[PDB]
Amino acid sequence: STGSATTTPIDSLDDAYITPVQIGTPAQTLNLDFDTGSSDLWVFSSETTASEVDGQTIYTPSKSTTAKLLSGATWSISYGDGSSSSGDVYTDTVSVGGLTVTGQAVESAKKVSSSFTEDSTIDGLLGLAFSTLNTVSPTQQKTFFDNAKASLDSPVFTADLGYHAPGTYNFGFIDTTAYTGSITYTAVSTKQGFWEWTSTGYAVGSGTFKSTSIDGIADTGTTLLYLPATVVSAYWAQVSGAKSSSSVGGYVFPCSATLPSFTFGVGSARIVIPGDYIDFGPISTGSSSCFGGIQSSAGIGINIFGDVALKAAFVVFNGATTPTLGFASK
Ligand code: NA
Repeated sequence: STGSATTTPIDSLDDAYITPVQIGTPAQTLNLDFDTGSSDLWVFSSETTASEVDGQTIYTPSKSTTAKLLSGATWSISYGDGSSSSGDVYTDTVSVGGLTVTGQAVESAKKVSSSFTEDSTIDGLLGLAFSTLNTVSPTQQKTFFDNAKASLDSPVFTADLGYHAPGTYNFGFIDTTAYTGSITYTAVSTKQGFWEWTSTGYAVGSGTFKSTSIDGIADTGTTLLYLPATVVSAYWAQVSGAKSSSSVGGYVFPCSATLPSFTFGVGSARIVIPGDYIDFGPISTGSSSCFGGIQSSAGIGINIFGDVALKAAFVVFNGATTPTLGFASK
């Protein structure tokens, strides 16, 4: 089997991407944030505290003939940005882009933090990291990918995120029409439950490439590119008037600037992030200070190749016995 679904930015900055997911019988379609940095599939639901729902579409298990309470199971998650959610668990039929899993754990939120409530466009998350990070207790649950894997034509999914445009998540096949050149594969460590890999270095604009190992994760649920402070300082030093602002919480730059590209290495290959991809717009409405898309990972304890980096590539998440990542230009 295979599945193919379109993923659409939630706003004009590509802050996140939503993908429609069918849950239950008859189908209830929710728009979920597919997150390769976490391992819970959780949704706004009929159980969510009413004051914490503001425009999201909810899953109602009582209206699904295939829903079953997973008795005694609970979940609670805290993300890198400080947001959180928790609740109980149902199993139900979940379909993505025509690919169906029966008996998927659907984590129903009883509580969500303010950042979730305030985002009316995201109805929940579908985690695509390794199932060792799943938070369901007392019986850990599998991701949608881990449950689908054995049925897929190939044990892979691909992320093809768009810049200010829709993209695609595919399950079970490589679309050889979706990228240019060849896919360069690189080793993955699953020791922390992430798609963790080592970039071979970077360049700023037309500058020389610096060979240096940068360990980090491929995380579709993170908007920005988080790299070591040395690398980030080297990037923003090429932008006149850029500075790190403690008050704003990262590097800002004049909205009048033209940003340089940023290149990252994948083995001997190179992925070029155009400068435009690194502009996240005014810090507040009408400001001439703009927020940068490359930020320091110092204090986060890991480098994160989030959407700013991933949307410059066709990315293969190879879930074979020994997982690997693949990157292609596009
Ligand atoms: Na922000």
